[PDB]
Amino acid sequence: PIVQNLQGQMVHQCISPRTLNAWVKVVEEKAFSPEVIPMFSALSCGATPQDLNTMLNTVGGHQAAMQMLKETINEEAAEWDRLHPREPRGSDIAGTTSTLQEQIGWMTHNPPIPVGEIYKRWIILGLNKIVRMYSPTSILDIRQGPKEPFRDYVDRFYKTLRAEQANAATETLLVQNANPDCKTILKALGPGATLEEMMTACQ
Amino acid sequence: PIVQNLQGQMVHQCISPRTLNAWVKVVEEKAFSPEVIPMFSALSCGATPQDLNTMLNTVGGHQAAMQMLKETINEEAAEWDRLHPVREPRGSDIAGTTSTLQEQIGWMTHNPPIPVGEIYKRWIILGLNKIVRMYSPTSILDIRQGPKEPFRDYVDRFYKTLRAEQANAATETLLVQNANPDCKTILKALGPGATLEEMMTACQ
Amino acid sequence: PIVQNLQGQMVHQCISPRTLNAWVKVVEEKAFSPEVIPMFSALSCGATPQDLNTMLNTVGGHQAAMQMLKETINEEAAEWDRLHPVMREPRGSDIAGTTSTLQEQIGWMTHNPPIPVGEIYKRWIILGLNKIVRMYSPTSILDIRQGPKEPFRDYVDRFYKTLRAEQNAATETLLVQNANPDCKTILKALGPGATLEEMMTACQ
Amino acid sequence: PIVQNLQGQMVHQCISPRTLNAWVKVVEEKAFSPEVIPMFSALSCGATPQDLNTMLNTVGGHQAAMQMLKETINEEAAEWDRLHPVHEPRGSDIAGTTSTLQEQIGWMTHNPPIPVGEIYKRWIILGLNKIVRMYSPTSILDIRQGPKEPFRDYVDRFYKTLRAEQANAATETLLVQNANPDCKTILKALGPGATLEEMMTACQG
Amino acid sequence: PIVQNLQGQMVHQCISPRTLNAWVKVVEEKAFSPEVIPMFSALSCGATPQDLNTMLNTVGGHQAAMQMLKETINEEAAEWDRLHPVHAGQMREPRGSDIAGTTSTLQEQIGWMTHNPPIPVGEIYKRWIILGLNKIVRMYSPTSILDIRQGPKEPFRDYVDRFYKTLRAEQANAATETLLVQNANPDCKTILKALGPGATLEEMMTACQ
Amino acid sequence: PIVQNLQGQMVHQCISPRTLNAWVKVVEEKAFSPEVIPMFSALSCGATPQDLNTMLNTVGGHQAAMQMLKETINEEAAEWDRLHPVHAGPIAPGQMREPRGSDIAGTTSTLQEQIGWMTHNPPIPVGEIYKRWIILGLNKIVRMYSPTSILDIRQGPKEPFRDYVDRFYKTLRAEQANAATETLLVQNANPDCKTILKALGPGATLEEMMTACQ
Ligand SMILES: NC(=O)c1cc(-c2cccnc2[C@H](Cc2cc(F)cc(F)c2)NC(=O)Cn2nc(C(F)(F)F)c3c2C(F)(F)[C@@H]2C[C@H]32)ccc1F
Ligand SMILES: NC(=O)c1cc(-c2cccnc2[C@H](Cc2cc(F)cc(F)c2)NC(=O)Cn2nc(C(F)(F)F)c3c2C(F)(F)[C@@H]2C[C@H]32)ccc1F
Ligand SMILES: NC(=O)c1cc(-c2cccnc2[C@H](Cc2cc(F)cc(F)c2)NC(=O)Cn2nc(C(F)(F)F)c3c2C(F)(F)[C@@H]2C[C@H]32)ccc1F
Ligand SMILES: NC(=O)c1cc(-c2cccnc2[C@H](Cc2cc(F)cc(F)c2)NC(=O)Cn2nc(C(F)(F)F)c3c2C(F)(F)[C@@H]2C[C@H]32)ccc1F
Ligand SMILES: NC(=O)c1cc(-c2cccnc2[C@H](Cc2cc(F)cc(F)c2)NC(=O)Cn2nc(C(F)(F)F)c3c2C(F)(F)[C@@H]2C[C@H]32)ccc1F
Ligand SMILES: NC(=O)c1cc(-c2cccnc2[C@H](Cc2cc(F)cc(F)c2)NC(=O)Cn2nc(C(F)(F)F)c3c2C(F)(F)[C@@H]2C[C@H]32)ccc1F
Repeated sequence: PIVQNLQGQMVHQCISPRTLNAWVKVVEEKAFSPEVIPMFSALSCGATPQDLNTMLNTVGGHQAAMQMLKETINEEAAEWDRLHPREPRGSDIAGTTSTLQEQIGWMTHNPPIPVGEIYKRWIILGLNKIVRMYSPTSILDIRQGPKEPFRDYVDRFYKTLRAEQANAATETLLVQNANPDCKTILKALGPGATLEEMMTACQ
Repeated sequence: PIVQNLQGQMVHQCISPRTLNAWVKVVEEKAFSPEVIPMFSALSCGATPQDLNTMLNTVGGHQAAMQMLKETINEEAAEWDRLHPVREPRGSDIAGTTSTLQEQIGWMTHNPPIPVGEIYKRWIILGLNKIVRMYSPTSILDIRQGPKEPFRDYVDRFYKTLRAEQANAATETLLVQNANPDCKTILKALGPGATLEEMMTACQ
Repeated sequence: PIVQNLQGQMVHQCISPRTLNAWVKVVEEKAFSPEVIPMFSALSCGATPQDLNTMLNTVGGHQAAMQMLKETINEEAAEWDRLHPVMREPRGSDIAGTTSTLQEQIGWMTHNPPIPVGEIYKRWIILGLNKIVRMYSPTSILDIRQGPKEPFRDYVDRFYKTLRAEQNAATETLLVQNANPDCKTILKALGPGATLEEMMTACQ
Repeated sequence: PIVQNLQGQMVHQCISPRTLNAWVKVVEEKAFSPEVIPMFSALSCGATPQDLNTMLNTVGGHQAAMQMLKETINEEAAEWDRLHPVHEPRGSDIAGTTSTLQEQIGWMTHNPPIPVGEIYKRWIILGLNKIVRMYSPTSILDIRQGPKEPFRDYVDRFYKTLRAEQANAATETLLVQNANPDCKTILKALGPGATLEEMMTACQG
Repeated sequence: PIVQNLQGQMVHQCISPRTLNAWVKVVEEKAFSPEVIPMFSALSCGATPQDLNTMLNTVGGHQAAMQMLKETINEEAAEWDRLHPVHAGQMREPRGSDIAGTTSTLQEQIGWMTHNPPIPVGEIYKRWIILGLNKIVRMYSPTSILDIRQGPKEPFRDYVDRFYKTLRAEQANAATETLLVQNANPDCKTILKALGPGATLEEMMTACQ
Repeated sequence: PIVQNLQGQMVHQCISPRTLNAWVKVVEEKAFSPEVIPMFSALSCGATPQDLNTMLNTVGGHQAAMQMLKETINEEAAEWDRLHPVHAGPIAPGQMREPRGSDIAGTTSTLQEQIGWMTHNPPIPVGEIYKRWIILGLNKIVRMYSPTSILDIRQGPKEPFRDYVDRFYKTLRAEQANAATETLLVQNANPDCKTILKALGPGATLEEMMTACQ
């Protein structure tokens, strides 16, 4: 990673072992749950492309999703080569034809060229694709059970939505696919009600 | 976040991995108990508005409450935009939706300082309080002492429940009104205007 | 807290997650055993009043003891308003943290002459916590007596443990008085005025 | 390791206990999976040859793999002596058998820097690549999708095995071949020059 | 504790939350096992007497041993008040109650330690605490070095493990060597005598295996 | 131990709690496997003779092994006295005194004396010299705790060649604490894998021998 010294000078700090193990464990547990994308963005704060490639390589398993991310990176890197015809190229930003010297030289410059933050965008885009492919249920099938507390139903509704679109139609659909015991109370509250009101009434 | 450099300067650091994992595991265990409101504000020390979003996004599950927090933030930002007509920040800039980290750091380091990180944290704590209310099913009214329960355990449930609902003398009269008659009479034995130390020591 | 800057100064730092989690685990384990008091002191080293309120809000359960601590604080604070009448001078609610900003709290702690509103607030909290240690220990030193075969070490351990919550030569008289008659005679064979080492070595 | 002081001056520091324990627990758990190479390279950032030997020694078990690594180290060291004769370090110096920590630090901090830490790590990673191919239970040519295996679960085993062999366009040509006849037909139907995204979307059933 | 500033000045710091829980968990486990002394001296590295009191007050249970430690402190402090009588631009002569932290402030404790003629009121107090802790290790010792005999099947290594384990809690010598050979089970004891004198523990554990 | 200050100065630091607990857990679990030796040297990186004794003392159990290390230290110490006799006469001004074996072992030396020796220029690394003696004794302890010998490591009926070479070099790792190890490795292979190794030929890499039997 690249952090600033006590002398206010951007230097290349080594990737911390706590961040390495944290990222591997996140994938081992959450396994592409929507919160893995923010956890990757935060654990890769100011990371050179070499560091991003190291974090992705330590991912144990899920190799199918990794090739899909690799293809997404390849597509985005080529698009960078078109919109921007020394200048960094898509291969330099992805860490394939760039040295750590070149990556640091691009990041610690005035004006800077954040080859690490650009690469993190490409990674987050492909990772967002992986969360949609991994979403087991569609929002059209999230329907409140007979004895399911309304909080638990909304817990599944907005998680499924956070993975699919990784909209007032969600408001109509949430009531439309709700238990009748609660659906009557939801119509009682009337249109345009705070989610706090809906869940307070169906308690 | 924006911390204190050795030279007294306000420099921007990365969010700690330990602080990330701590916040995630706190929701996994305490699960919107009242004890999460101080834990969030303590792990969000000097946080930029962007750093606050990152923390709330790493929350695993409970995605119902998180939408409730979104709507709370959207309501508080509209009151900010109303009470500040038309570079001073607006509510979208405070919540980090239409602001960059450069802009957020700018407002936080200016003299005079506009603490957009602390103003956003204020709204978040509001929505988090409304969440703790909801995760408290039993109202303060239904907390009554069973005759086979000590008075210490009854006041425990009374003030733990009120802790969520509050986010007063009538609350103390409800503490006496909802006691088992074995100790309730001993509460009227002490009379009004007494310390909880005496109110618990006597019935013990 | 307010730690010493490595430039020889005094700068405000954020409350460590390790410090918070250590305090939460102490209450979840020892649960107001007397050893909880010195652990709170060490974990609140140079803490601002705001940092102290955060350590108390994170306490899981025991809310009956917490409201008691609030009343103790509201007592010690009204006391400061009395015998201290009148950067602005700190009042009782300023030291407690209910009407003082973190900047004002830092101002008093880093002033010269320094107004230690952090250590003052810590004294008020420690007193009420001592009331909790005494209340959570209904067993008195008078009822502590040695059983038939209970080793002398097992009886002395319970003796000074109960005495530690209640907080002296009267403890030495009560220690021998409440021993079982088999060892009590051996202690008299040692003679009056004996060390605890000798009193336990004899009754081995 | 040779870190950078907060005053900018590169300085030597002791190996972190967490860095050591992490490396041991990596081999205790992943045990020479393909992801063991990048974890070693990350935890050995800026390490000295002495520090590299300490990491490889704390490995409990897998001694056959470790001796195989040792022989790979000697082979690469014999080449370094021929291609780069010391009129200057030699192979044993970079390996850490005839050099001191002061000599290593001197090479790693010099106007003309001889990075014996990264050179030794290069040889170690090569031998560690051999261990991953050896511990690889199956070849990429023996991975075939079952009639009841979802196309995703088969692609997972495919690229997991491929990361072991390859320490490549022919990998995509083999993926379609070793599939169940149902999804295999749909893949040829999607047309060559497709994305794994589309190849999996078309076989969700 | 009194640590070194990055500049190089002796400055005071808070007791580490990690060092605190380290000491409490050592008592909860080893429970005055012989290795409790070294852990205390290490965790109290450069600690003020106030910090030394904090460590000794956070121990869970064992309150009887604590009063015995307090008595051992009072004895060593009174002897300090004897060997160094208080005489009435430097620091005042510390009395034993100051070294223990009963009648001294943190500023005074730091003043003695951070002074050109250093008065280490932390290391002297730590010597008193170590002396009283060694007493507690003897009391918690269940068996004596004279009652440690090799069981008929018990291997020699297992016997020598218990021998020096108990001796480490007692002493806190060639007669211990003879006591080791002589308390062994008879077959091995004859082998030890068959080795003769001038035997390293490596040799007498190698032959009797 | 002795660390390197931000201002570029060899200063003294307190032994780390995490470093201590890690060393205790290593002995509690691995318990004198040959990988405990490098873990000790790394955890005792630049440690004073005082810190070295603090680590060895906190070892719970194995007190018989610890006494064997103690006696091995005394042997190396008297040897240090033989080749480095302490000379009489008052210590030259500005120079450190001459250390003896008990000084290096920490029995008759203060922390400031150890610090002055290590941070001097020329530096006398009493910590590293003591560590050498400690490692030499720990090496004997690994040889004693070695269950079997390298000459008795013999491959089972269907035991794969890899599982046999693991036990082979593991045991040799304790004994050493050579081309004859090649003959000793081939000789003990079960008759199945034994023939395949002989068919390969001499001067064959371990990768070749293992890939062959497979
Ligand atoms: N265009 C490219 O080639 C390319 C190259 C790298 C690059 C460079 C240096 C070092 N590391 C890498 C990447 C980083 C990475 C990326 C990603 F999107 C997902 C990941 F997990 C890891 N990692 C590998 O290349 C390892 N790897 N190897 C294989 C193989 F098929 F060969 F077995 C497979 C991977 C796998 F993980 F990427 C996919 C399972 C399939 C960066 C971006 C690029 F665009
Ligand atoms: N007005 C807005 O939109 C809005 C946008 C952000 C913003 C910007 C950039 C990056 N992150 C965010 C937020 C941060 C956040 C806030 C919060 F209060 C609770 C949280 F947990 C997380 N996070 C998401 O927007 C993700 N998200 N997405 C969905 C959806 F339903 F769409 F799937 C759901 C979330 C969910 F987590 F917030 C709630 C489950 C429902 C800030 C404040 C705003 F006002
Ligand atoms: N006079 C006051 O109010 C008062 C306010 C604070 C203050 C200010 C800012 C932030 N935090 C606080 C306190 C800190 C605290 C103190 C204490 F002694 C024990 C504790 F545990 C926590 N904590 C709360 O205010 C939360 N709180 N809320 C309720 C309620 F009844 F409302 F539900 C209950 C608490 C509860 F925990 F303190 C008691 C269960 C009852 C300081 C001192 C004061 F004098
Ligand atoms: N030219 C050499 O010999 C040589 C020497 C070292 C060297 C120097 C100082 C300190 N450490 C070492 C190595 C480091 C190491 C390397 C490696 F590739 C795998 C590892 F795990 C460890 N470690 C040992 O030598 C210990 N060791 N000992 C034996 C024995 F057979 F003797 F028991 C066995 C080992 C074993 F681990 F290497 C193999 C099981 C067989 C460096 C590179 C060289 F080229
Ligand atoms: N001569 C003294 O007075 C004296 C005073 C302290 C002192 C000062 C400030 C703060 N703390 C202390 C001591 C520190 C301590 C010492 C020790 F050796 C063992 C320990 F564990 C703790 N500890 C207490 O004061 C608490 N304490 N209280 C009682 C009581 F019986 F009164 F309830 C009991 C203790 C108990 F733990 F020490 C013994 C069980 C009995 C230092 C040394 C002195 F010489
Ligand atoms: N020549 C010496 O005496 C001698 C003294 C120390 C010394 C000095 C100060 C502080 N610590 C020590 C040593 C350090 C140590 C060494 C070692 F090799 C193994 C270890 F684990 C620990 N440790 C003890 O003295 C504790 N100790 N005590 C006994 C007893 F027998 F008395 F019970 C036993 C030990 C035991 F652990 F060393 C052996 C079980 C037997 C240094 C080197 C020397 F040469």
